[PDB]
This record gives sequence, C-alpha cells and structure tokens, in this order.
Amino acid sequence: NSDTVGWSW
Amino acid sequence: ARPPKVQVYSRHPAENGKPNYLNCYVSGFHPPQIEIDLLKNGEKMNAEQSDLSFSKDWSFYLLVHTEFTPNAVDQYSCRVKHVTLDKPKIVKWDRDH
Amino acid sequence: GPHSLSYFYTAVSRPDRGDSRFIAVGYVDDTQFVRFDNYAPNPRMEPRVPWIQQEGQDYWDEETRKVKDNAQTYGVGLNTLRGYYNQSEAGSHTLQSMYGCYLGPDGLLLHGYRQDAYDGADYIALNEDLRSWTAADMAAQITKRKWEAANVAERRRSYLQGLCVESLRRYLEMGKDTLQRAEPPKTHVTRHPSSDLGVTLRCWALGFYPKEISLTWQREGQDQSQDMELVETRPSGDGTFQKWAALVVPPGEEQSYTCHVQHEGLQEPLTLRWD
Repeated sequence: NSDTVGWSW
Repeated sequence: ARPPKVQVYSRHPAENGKPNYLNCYVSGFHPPQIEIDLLKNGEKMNAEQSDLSFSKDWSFYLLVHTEFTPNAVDQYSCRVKHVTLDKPKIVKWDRDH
Repeated sequence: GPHSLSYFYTAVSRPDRGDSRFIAVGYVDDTQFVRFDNYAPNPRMEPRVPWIQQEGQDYWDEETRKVKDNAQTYGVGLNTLRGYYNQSEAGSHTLQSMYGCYLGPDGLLLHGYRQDAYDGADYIALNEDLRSWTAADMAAQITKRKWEAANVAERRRSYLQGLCVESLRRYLEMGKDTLQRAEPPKTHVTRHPSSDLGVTLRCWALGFYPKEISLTWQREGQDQSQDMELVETRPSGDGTFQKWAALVVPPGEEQSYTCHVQHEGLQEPLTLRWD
C-alpha cells in the first residue's frame, strides 16, 4: 500500500 | 550525466536451434531519457521494456527483452542512445561473454 | 535477510510546457509487483506479477487515487526545487524518491526509510529514528525546516510503522509460493583458451533470488581474492538474477583457482572449479 505524499518541498 | 553500462546475454546458456530469451540490461545512467533496441542482424526486434526504476545511487536501470533461438550465424546486438553518448553504443551478444 | 516493501518514484519535468511525467514502481524485496505511469491515457495503478491480482478493484481504485495525488505533489515539488536552485524553465529536471519498510521478528517494523534526490543527487533523507531529517545541501535545509515545523516525520513514521508493514505481511502471504522462496545459484565454470596461452576461466551463477550474491576467485598460494572481471548482477527476465566472475590464468594451472559462491539460498558456501 502506498504512502500518502502530500506536503510541499 | 552518467553514461549507461550495457549487457546483452541469454537467460539460459545458448544452444543453437533451441529457444531462449535475449536480454539487454542497461543501468547506471542519468538522466532517464534513453533509446534501447534489440537488433537481430541490424533490424529492431519486437521486445518488451521494463518499467523505469533506479538503484540506491539514483542511477536508472531498464531491461529490454524478447524471445530468440540462437544459431551459428545469427548476429544479435543491443543498440543504446543516451545524451552521454554522441554516437550510439552497440554491444554484440556473445554466448560466453 | 528480513523482507521489505518499497516504492520508487521518478518525476521528470517537460521543457517550457508545464507537465511532468510520473512513474512509480512497487517492490516486495527484489520483485516488482505494481506500476503507474501518467503518460498512459487514463493512468491507473496496474499489477505486474500474478499474485497481486488477488487484490480486488477496491484496492486498485484506492491505490490509483493515492498515486495520482502523489503524482501532482511531485509536479509541484519539481517546480519548487527548480525554484530553489535558480534554474530556468527551458531544461528538464528529475525528482526521485524511494521509501519502504523492513518487517522484523515482532511482526513489527525493523527499520524504514524515505530518501529524495534532485537531478540524481541526494536531496533529503529521513533518519533511522524516523523523527529527524538529513539535508544534503543548502536547499534541503529549506525543505528540512519546513518538514520539522509541520511534523512530516510523523506522517512518514506512522505510515512505515502502520500501513507499510501490515501490507508487507499481507503481500508476503499472497505470494507465499514465490516471495518467501530463496532460490540458490546454479553454478558452473567455463574455460576459454584465448590469449596465445592465457586461459579465461568464467564462474557463472544463474537463476537465483534474491539479488544480492557474492562471487570471488581464489588462488591456492594467496590469501587475498584475485583480480577479476566482474559483471553487475543482472535480471534473468523471469524473476531470477545472474552474475559471473572471470579471470585469466596461465595454461595448465586451472586447478589452482577456485570460485567461491555465497548466496542466502545456499546451505553453506559453494566452492567450484573447472573440473
């Protein structure tokens, strides 16, 4: 299952 | 930009007239744009390409592969084109290497 | 030794035309199981081994959702990093990530990671404690302060400790017959008389899984391993791997040289010679 990657660099 | 390293080899030890798989492994390159073609006597073979992935050092690797039954006269080779090479890299398949 | 689940994200910018290609690959140890590509029309998370098709459409819809969203996060992030490095919008650039978990004796997380690279170079990494970041350069300090202040570490940690290892256990059950079997090398040595008198001995290892292997050549008088011509470990095309190591030896002295093969699929280390 994927991680949820949502925060800007 | 790092150039690709290219290997051409069979899945099993080559036996003339007996079906096998021809593989063209391309790795260690950056950026990811690349042209990899399996050639049977200079003509592109229909081959599937793996999904783009990378090593721990971020360099990319791809596997181009199709079936083949080698003999004593057919010449197999892998042609690669990348920004790091101004002239294409052709490596010819060798049953011993 | 311990099993792992990992994802590999590659985002590439398009010169002066605002889109970005997003490619994602899923691995359970050394076996690719899923894929996603947003060049395809109506991109979806698609299976690339038989066993993961155990998962019904609910799974595929949800995962498709999450990698589409992740994909636009990486588009924005590409434009951001291009901001930090004061680069033009005329060149294409690359943002890569890899993250994953290793399952420990507990049924819990042994260790886990998340690393980010820009244009093939280290950018930022999560540390072993899963509570702090390592910035590879000046720009990654900008990202680092941002991620500390927002506690992004706890998002990646709760994923690694929760969903990641639970899914890893399920995937290991589903593909029990393929993912849990370590397959040892089939080995043999070939002989190529070739340099007027120098003979080439080549030690092959084919058909093994997982990836990591060791091949070395030894000569009877010397304690250090010999200089050899070694190929990078390469895929067989069917899920196994292969490698060889060779060296040139004087004619008539082949029985002085031994090939040593180490692989966790073998009971004990393997010695092999040109017989």
